Amino acid sequence: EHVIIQAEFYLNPDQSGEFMFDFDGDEIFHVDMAKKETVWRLEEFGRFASFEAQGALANIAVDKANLEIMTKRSNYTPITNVPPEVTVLTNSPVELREPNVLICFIDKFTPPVVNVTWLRNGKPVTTGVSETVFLPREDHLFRKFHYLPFLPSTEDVYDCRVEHWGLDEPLLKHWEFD
Amino acid sequence: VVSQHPSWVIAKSGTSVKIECRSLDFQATTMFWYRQFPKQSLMLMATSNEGSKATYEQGVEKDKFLINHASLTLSTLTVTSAHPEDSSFYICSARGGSYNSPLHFGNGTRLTVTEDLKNVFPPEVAVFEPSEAEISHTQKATLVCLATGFYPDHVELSWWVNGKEVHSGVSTDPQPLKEQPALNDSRYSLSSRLRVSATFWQNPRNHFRCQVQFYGLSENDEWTQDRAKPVTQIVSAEAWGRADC
Amino acid sequence: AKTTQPNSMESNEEEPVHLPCNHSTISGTDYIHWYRQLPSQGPEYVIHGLTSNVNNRMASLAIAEDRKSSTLILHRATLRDAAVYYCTVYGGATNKLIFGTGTLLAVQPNIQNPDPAVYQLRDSKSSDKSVCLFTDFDSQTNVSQSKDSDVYITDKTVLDMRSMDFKSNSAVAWSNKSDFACANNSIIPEDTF
Amino acid sequence: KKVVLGKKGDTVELTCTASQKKSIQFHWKNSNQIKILGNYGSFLWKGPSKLNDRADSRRSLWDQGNFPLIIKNLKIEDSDTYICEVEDQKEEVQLLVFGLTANSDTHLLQGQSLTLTLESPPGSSPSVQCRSPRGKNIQGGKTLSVSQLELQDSGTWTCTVLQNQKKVEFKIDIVVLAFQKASSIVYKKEGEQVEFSFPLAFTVEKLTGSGELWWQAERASSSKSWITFDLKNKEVSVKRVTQDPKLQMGKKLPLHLTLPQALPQYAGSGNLTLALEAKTGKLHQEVNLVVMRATQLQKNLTCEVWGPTSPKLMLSLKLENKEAKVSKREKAVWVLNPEAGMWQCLLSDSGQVLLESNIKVLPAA
Amino acid sequence: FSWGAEGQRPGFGSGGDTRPRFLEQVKHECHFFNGTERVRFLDRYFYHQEEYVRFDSDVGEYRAVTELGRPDAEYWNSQKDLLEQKRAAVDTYCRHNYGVGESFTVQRRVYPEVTVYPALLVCSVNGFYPGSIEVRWFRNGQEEKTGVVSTGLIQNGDWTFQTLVMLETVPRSGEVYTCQVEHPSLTSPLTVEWR
Repeated sequence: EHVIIQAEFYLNPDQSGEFMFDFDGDEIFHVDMAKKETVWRLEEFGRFASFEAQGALANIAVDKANLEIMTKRSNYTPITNVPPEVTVLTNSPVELREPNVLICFIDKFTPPVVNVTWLRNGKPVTTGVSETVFLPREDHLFRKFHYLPFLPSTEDVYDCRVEHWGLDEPLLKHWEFD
Repeated sequence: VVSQHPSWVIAKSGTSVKIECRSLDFQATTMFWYRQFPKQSLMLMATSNEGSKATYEQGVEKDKFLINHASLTLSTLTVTSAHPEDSSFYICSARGGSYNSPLHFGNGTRLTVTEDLKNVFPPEVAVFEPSEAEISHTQKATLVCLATGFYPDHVELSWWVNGKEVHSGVSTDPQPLKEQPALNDSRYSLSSRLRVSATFWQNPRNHFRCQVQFYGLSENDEWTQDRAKPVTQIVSAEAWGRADC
Repeated sequence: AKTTQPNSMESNEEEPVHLPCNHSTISGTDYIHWYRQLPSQGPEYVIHGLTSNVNNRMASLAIAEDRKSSTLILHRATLRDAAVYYCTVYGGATNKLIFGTGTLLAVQPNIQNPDPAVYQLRDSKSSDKSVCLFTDFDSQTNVSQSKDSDVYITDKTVLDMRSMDFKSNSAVAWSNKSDFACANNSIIPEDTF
Repeated sequence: KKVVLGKKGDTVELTCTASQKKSIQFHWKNSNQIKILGNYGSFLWKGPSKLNDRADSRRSLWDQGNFPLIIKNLKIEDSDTYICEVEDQKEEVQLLVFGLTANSDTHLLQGQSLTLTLESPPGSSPSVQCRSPRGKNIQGGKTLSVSQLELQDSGTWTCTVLQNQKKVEFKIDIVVLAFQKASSIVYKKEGEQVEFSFPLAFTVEKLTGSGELWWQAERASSSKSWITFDLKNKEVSVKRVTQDPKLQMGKKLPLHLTLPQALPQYAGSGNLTLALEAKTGKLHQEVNLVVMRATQLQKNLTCEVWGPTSPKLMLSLKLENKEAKVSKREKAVWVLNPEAGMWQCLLSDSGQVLLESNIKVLPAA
Repeated sequence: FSWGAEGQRPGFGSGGDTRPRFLEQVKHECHFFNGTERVRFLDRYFYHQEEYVRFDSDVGEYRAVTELGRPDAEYWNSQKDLLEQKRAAVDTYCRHNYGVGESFTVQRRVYPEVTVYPALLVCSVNGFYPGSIEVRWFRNGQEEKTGVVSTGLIQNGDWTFQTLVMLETVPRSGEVYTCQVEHPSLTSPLTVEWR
């Protein structure tokens, strides 16, 4: 009837790693790497908790060293690729000349590396877009969200583009105000 | 367990001082570098998470200290641009993981860095045999050892009775003392006492040997002066048991 | 600033010594660790606990009901306990071990036989005419001095003969000087020679 | 029309495809007119259908005209005739599910029956079949059983249900427990010690059963001789055995029945029985012991044999001297004049040799 | 204040665009059955997908989820201390964190903005937390239970949720439909109509 998960992972050769708390599927916070600071997925949690920073990294570097070992346990058995499953949808119901947000749903994939594009008609334009880090699933596959503030023109056609090594060639899932 | 090498060391007014730290057994995911100034406290300089950007706690000299932490074991804290004001007690620690993983320390490396080798001298060691004054009074015999005229203060004074060392009756002074509680670069002195049964010193058979281990230097130090060549050595004075006058 | 302690504190040998530690308030999940340091050497572990109470060899540990305060207990204090005892916090909210200001404990040796004196030692190497030595005196005494500036003295330090079970405070005063002689030193106990 | 079969608890995916390849409108229907899964735009909707969340589909496969309907962890009742409606198409399909269970999971023992029960859905007419571990193939029916398991038949079986010309896989492990023995025969002298042990199917377990050996003899019928033990987690730990031949266990199996000496009466057979916490306890083997006596008093050399000794064999006495003075099929060796020297007392048959012993003869004074 | 976390340790040995990838995954879980009452902590570990070694708060020690994780199991359970930490998990880790967020996650509540529209009626519920909610269609004070359907619960990753509940029906001239929402953000059963 509730879950608090702190999920973390190290990825080679990319050498990128993540640290986060999934509470009931929605993120709480994820310690950024370069920045090396606490980052909440929502700010309202801003002054309550106040998590440690380099603290994350200690784990991470561990998970690396665990990975180094666990690799030589399998005789260097690589990752079995997985394709994502993409659907694009509107936050609220889409009205005419009313503010809104596109949400790009990338799901059930792994490893956690993706290239997402927000483009209209094929115009690669990004105005204050948003991307959440990788959310862990039940199957320990991955989830993720790109947002897209926008206005409902009967003219435009907005499109979502996700590149992954699972699909032998880039995916384009479209949407148009109907 | 973890070892810190080298344990002692000294270099010029500036130089590369390469201080290693090695975890002989366990994998070390994390490294903590502490430095301690004389009678102060343990200060946290840096944090090295394996194969990462080393996080220096605020209030540090930045690129002055560089951590090479290599795989799981070899960890190199190297300090270039040496300064006299930086001479201190440098202590390293290893961790078997993240939060709440026991923090495993090491020896620690005591280091003095001066502006030249002209201040480096080995100890001049002489003994002092007791007085039958003490004998006649306490029925005990207390020797004394004085090793003076050296630098840096790094030394270890041990005793040998009959050619074999002793941990009882021996009380050394805690901290070698300055001969010049003024001069910036001074020379030091150390006095250790060994007390035995009055008669134990009265039998001439007993072999009493006082020793001082001085870690000065090595060959790689460029030596101009015609005088003695102040490198790591063992200087000693002595005497046998004394008869009764 | 993690936790506060009294700078320095004194005890007596064989005597139970209780070491106070106040930390502010500490978070829900953090252990309290007590590390100590031999005079010059790395620090070393002592004992720790979440809450309630804990004890093992080398010491015991007293944690207050509200986890606001903690007390390190030393049942029977030996000479080797003389050291600095740090009180720190390590756990879920603190990844780093942050070393406190410290409590220095000096434990005072009980001398069996308060029969003090000053003996001038004969030289072996025949090098310095120096040595006058001061030993076997009550522990209520502290040494002295300087101030001659050509004359050297050391802090009173304890020796222990295990064979005979005997502890005595012995300081030492030496110099190279014309005038320098025994008693002329800065302060002492009555009995001499 | 078409039909697909799947094992209860498995996951079956029945395809539906529209000629035109594009993401388009569609929904699925259970036999009587009920919407199950459906799409509205890029959204997915699960319907009033009793399947609730148990049903899903692959959204990535929606681009081109593939629109599958899957099911996780089936049940018998899931069996039905499914519709699929896309771009005005009735494409049909039917799901028949089955299941196979043993009567008991615990490892069975030698000679005990095993009843395999098939679970059919309403409106089915299937049959069965089984490929044993040894290749042996027994044909079943609505329900099939193989009685009296052979240790040879112990292993992974394979069961085949057949419907509408489409196979369905069932594998069940068995590995029957048992004794390697079931005949144990030991021939010894009058002073010689006799002991035996017994083999098994060898797994760990714990707290497993009990056991005991019930004696028979020649001399003094109405054979009783409890000789009982209790085995638990490899601990043998005697159960109060008999005092007649005053013997010991050697607890911690392998189980070695110890005897001080083999006497004349201790000759006989009897059988050993094992039981275990996993019930149906008929596991047992047996034992066979026969004894010979060479004692020669005065002129009489009399030498005789006890025990079962199937009475087709030959008891003789030779000495390497004149051949078999007296040789016949029987338990008694008689020779009057004891020719000096150590003879050879023959026991065995056209078989190799069994239980040979000898003694000497000194002429007179 | 002060949100806390957990930690891991090494295995046996050491270590050292089409490139073949490798992935390590560590999930410190937790499970809360109605609050601070019986609590099940989980410390998992993975390789790619596959889970290898595990720690169940209810098993009190590290088990193995495959012969692939066999060694690490024996290795960690050989370390006295660590096991005494993970054993205390539920109390040091779970209860704690939960205690911090008992406010802004557990008890966090937000109104379900609700709409409606033909495309067959549609009922669009939006921006509500948690996602435990009931939406039932009504034709004239009667409840229409059949021919309905749901997009089910949807997730936006911003802590808002959303759902589309369709109702397939044929109306006539002067009846009235209704779409009713009860979410434990509401004292009253928020409703909406169509004619």
